[PDB]
Amino acid sequence: SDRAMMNAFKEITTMADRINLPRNIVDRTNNLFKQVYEQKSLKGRANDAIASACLYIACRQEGVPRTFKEICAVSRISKKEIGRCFKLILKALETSVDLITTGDFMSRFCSNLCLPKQVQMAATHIARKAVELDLVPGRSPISVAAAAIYMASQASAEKRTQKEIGDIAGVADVTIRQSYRLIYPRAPDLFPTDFKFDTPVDKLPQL
Amino acid sequence: GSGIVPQLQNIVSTVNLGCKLDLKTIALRARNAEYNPKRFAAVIMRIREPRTTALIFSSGKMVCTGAKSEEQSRLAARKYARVVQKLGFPAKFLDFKIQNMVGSCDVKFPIRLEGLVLTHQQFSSYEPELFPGLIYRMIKPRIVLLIFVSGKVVLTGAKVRAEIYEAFENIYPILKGFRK
DNA sequence: GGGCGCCTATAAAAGGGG
DNA sequence: CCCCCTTTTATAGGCGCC
Repeated sequence: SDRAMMNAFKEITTMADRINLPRNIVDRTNNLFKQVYEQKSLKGRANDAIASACLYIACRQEGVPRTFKEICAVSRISKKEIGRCFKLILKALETSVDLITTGDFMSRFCSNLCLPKQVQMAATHIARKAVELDLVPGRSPISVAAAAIYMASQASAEKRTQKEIGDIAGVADVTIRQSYRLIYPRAPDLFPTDFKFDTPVDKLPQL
Repeated sequence: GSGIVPQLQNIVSTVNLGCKLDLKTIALRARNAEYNPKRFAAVIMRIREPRTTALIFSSGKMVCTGAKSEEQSRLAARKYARVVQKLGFPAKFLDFKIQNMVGSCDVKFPIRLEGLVLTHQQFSSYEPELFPGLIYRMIKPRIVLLIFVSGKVVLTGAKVRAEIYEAFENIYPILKGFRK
C-alpha cells in the first residue's frame, strides 16, 4: 500500500501543472513527500493534505514561494489543513524555511499584472525601503508587496486597481488600503531616486 | 531579573462531582444554566463571582474556566458543585485539579520577530500568512508563548504558576536581544 | 469607505461522534 | 492516529458582509 506514493506523485504532478511549476519543484516535492511518508511522522492525516503541504514547502525551498492561497487554489485541501501539515512536516523533518520577504513575490505578481519591468523595480524598491524604515510592522509581507505594487503602478502609466492587484496577490483590497495608508506618508522617500513619475508623488491616490 | 511579573488571565480546572447527573433537570431548574445537547453534550453554567463559566457533564465531571487565580478557580468550582448539590444530587468534590493556566505581559519595547525566528528556528514558527504572532514552544518549562512585534507576550500550557514565571524569565533575555 | 464580528493560533479538560 | 463540538484568555492581522 506504500506504493500509494505513485498516486501521491500523480496528484503532486497534477497540482504542479495547474500552475506550471518547473521540474525541480515537483522533484523536491516528491522527495519531501517520500521522506515524510516513509517516516510515518504524520499519522491520521490525508495523503493529499501532506502532498499539498510538501508542495508549498518545495516552492519556498526552491526560492520561489507561492502563498498558501495559491497552493490552495490548485489543491483539494483547505488553507487551514495545509498550514497545519506544513508546521508538522517541518518539525518531523527537522527542517526550516527562510522567512518570506516582499521581494519573494514582486517578480511573479508584477508579471501576472503585466507590469513593465520599470514598475516592478519601483515596487520592489518601495516595499524594501518601507520595511527598512519600519513603516509596516506586523503586516504580512504579501500585503506590503501588494501595497507597494499599487503605489508604484499608480505612479505609472500602467496603473492597476486595488482589486486587480488583490486578486493576483490573493489579499483583500482593504488589506491593501491598510498597508498603503501606512507607506503613503513617506511616498517621496520610498520611490527610486531616478523615477519617471507618470503621476506626481502628490496627486497619488489619497486613501 | 526581568522585573516584570506576568499577569494570570485564565485558569482551567476540573473536579469530579462523583455522582452521575441529569443535564435536562439541571438546565431546567438552574437559572444561569443552558443546555442544547444538539449543540454540545454538557450544561454550560455561569456564576458572576468568581466570574466564571462551567461545563457540566452527565458523567459528574465538570470543567471550570475563567478564573484569574488558582484559589478563585477552586472557589468557583465549589460554588458550581453546590448548586448541583442543592438541586438534589449526591455531589462530592473529588480530585480538583488545575489543568492549564494562561498568563500575559508586556516587555514594553517592540520586538524584531524576523531576528528571533532566525536564531531560534528550533522553537519558533513565524508565518505571517498563518498568524501575526511568533509561536515559541519552550522545552524547559514546557510552555508555549505567543510573541508579538508590539512587545506583548502570552504564555500558556502551565500546570502551575511557577511554570509561567519561569518561562517568561527564560524568554526575556532572548527578547531583549531582539529589541527594535 | 467605514466598521462589526469572526477567522486564524495557544493550552487543556470533559466525552462523544465521525 | 486525527478533527470537531464548546468554554476561557491574552494577542492581533486579515477579511466577509452590511
